[PDB]
Amino acid sequence: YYPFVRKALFQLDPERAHEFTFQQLRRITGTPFEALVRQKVPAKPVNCMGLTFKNPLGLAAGLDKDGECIDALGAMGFGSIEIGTVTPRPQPGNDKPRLFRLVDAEGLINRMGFNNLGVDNLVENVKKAHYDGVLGINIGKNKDTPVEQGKDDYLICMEKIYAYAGYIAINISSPNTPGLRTLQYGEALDDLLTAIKNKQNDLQAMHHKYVPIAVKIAPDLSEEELIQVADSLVRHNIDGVIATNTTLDRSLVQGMKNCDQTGGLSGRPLQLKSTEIIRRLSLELNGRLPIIGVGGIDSVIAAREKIAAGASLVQIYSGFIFKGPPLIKEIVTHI
Amino acid sequence: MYYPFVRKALFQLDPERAHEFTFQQLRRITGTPFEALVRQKVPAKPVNCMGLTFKNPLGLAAGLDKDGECIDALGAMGFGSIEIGTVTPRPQPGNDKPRLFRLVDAEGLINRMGFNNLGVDNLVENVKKAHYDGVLGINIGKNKDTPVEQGKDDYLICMEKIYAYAGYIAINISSPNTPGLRTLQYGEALDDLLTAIKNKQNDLQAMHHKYVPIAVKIAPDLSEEELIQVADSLVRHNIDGVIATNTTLDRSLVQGMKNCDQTGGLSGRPLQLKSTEIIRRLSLELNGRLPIIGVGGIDSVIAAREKIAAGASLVQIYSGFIFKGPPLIKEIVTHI
Ligand SMILES: Cc1cc2nc3c(=O)[nH]c(=O)nc-3n(C[C@H](O)[C@H](O)[C@H](O)COP(=O)(O)O)c2cc1C
Ligand SMILES: CCCCCC/C=C/Cc1[nH]c2ccccc2c(=O)c1C
Ligand SMILES: CCCCCC/C=C/Cc1[nH]c2ccccc2c(=O)c1C
Ligand SMILES: O=C(O)c1cc(=O)[nH]c(=O)[nH]1
Ligand SMILES: O=C(O)c1cc(=O)[nH]c(=O)[nH]1
Repeated sequence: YYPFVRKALFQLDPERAHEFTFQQLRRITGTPFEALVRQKVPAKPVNCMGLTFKNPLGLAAGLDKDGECIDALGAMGFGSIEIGTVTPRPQPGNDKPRLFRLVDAEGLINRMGFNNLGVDNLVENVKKAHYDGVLGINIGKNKDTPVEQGKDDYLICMEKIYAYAGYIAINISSPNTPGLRTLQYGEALDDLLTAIKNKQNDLQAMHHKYVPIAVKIAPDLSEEELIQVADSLVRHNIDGVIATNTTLDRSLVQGMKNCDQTGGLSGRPLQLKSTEIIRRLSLELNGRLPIIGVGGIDSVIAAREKIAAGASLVQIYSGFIFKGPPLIKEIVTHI
Repeated sequence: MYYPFVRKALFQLDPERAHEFTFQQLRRITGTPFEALVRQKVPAKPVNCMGLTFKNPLGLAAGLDKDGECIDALGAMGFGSIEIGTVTPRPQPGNDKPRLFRLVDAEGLINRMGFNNLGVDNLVENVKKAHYDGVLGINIGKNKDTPVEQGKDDYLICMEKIYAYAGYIAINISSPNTPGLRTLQYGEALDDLLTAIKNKQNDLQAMHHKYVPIAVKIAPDLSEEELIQVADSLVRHNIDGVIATNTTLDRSLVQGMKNCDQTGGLSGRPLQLKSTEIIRRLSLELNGRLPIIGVGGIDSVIAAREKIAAGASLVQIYSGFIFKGPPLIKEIVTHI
């Protein structure tokens, strides 16, 4: 029963509880000791972006920033695991405390700031993994890098991970990297997607391997902004879109502790917004490219809601914290 | 006391029997020191709606206590309002068993009860014995054999017998389980029914010297045009509120799941999203002119807040109560 584990883990600070949880998972990942966390789940393959996904449920990015527990996490059922976000150089991200739990809303607020050990380190961890699901590597801009030259940060990363990644996630949706979201808009975006799509072709010829590229978008786009983003992805033949990241919105959590904290809200208070975004995106993309729906998913029905709204795959993070491994099994089994 | 264990035990019984067994025990501990086995202390959150003052914004939706047999016990659990019914003028047995089905992985239900109830006179006798300090809703409908074009008579008969005792009156024209009933939601039929109902209200107010507000409970399967029509009629006829929404014929979210093809109304989590869309569109068309009670897949604080954001002034639960227990009454009332 996870509810008893969660009471205990919740007595610890959000980030401290994470550090502790992963300390443990790191001592067992890729060893027979992952029997402690293994959960059998039905096969439920899905073709998406030219890959076969073991099953439609994925671990959204942010949990295993550095790719330390891929094997252990896969043992829990995930048909895909998105590691990252990594950056070319390591950085510690924003200042603690930067992670807060809205328990009664089953949501999380975070201004982490791309806290990662960098891309070289991630690649070394990924070489130790033996995960038969699809591995996505999420990549981002270094804080100090000027947003005008952010492409350089993304292309460096692509070169080092291309040979080890199932799919690559372009993160331009973090509200905790100053100015980063602007990379979703206008000519900035068009500029970046051309860099990326060019490197991809290069790297395909270099490595003789086909790797899809997916852009992760924020949920706080306007209707016009979303129309422009959808048009852009289609025009640059981006293989997929991850919708969505965390939100600056707070309309559903007023009067709750840590409501006023700065950062991105996730979990149940993002569920509806995230579904709306996907539905409008689906209507715009009209089947021209797949959507990976993440945002507030915390039950079979909610997962299926994102499927009905247009998504070909779903990803979980906050609901994984609040409902634990059992959610993995519910969803894969019944989606 | 811990609900998930209570739930596991009760789910060993078929849904109708689980309910009957539960209600038998509630009835048995009403008026005893074992009434505290269920009493819950919840924060007061007073809201004015339809000219009444609700303890809190959370009501028990109609269907759980069809005959008003457990008002006191259900009230002890913390509901701000209790909607009993649906009742019909004459008693009637409803549709044939099996008629009620759990979708446990969906945290949903399907039902085709067909207004199984002892009749409006039996209920007023129960209501007289009740001691509930919250707002008492009373939900009325058409007897099966009564013709659809004459259905209003059955509603009016009921209003006459319940006016003295109702806190508000709910008009059920949204059951998918009584043939043709949902057609009273359309055109000249809605218009005619609302006229007769509002004129009865006027005669009854004059005869009892008090105004009992009337809310119409609509279905979630209306289209956009039908919903605008429903809004417009409710306003022009000065109906005091709308309760949105009842069960849905939709099954798109429960495909591939045991019982998903059983005929009837789907409720619980697979209805939350649609019930919210309805409320939002209804709210735009009503533009604050009359209040909306929000029922439909509410199973958590955020789900409740989502309905409020969509335009509802109050909310009700049924399925979520079954699946999550009184902890949900407390959670919502506390953080809504
Ligand atoms: C078994 C059952 C019986 C119901 N009976 C009635 C009823 O008699 N009158 C009514 O207006 N609604 C009735 N309903 C609808 C509920 O009041 C409620 O509107 C609906 O289930 C949606 O809310 P929910 O998702 O919380 O269950 C019934 C629902 C169920 C599941
Ligand atoms: C029992 C198997 C462990 C599965 C991992 C789920 C729990 C992780 C610990 C954890 N991480 C977090 C990560 C990010 C934000 C909040 C938390 C948080 O509040 C807790 C308690
Ligand atoms: C905590 C004490 C009372 C709690 C009330 C919640 C349970 C009510 C009994 C009940 N009704 C139902 C009504 C309709 C459909 C299914 C059920 C069902 O499966 C169960 C178990
Ligand atoms: O670490 C972060 O602030 C962050 C990154 C990202 O892509 N999304 C998010 O909600 N937070
Ligand atoms: O008891 C019933 O069949 C019934 C009545 C009603 O008004 N709504 C519903 O979904 N069922």
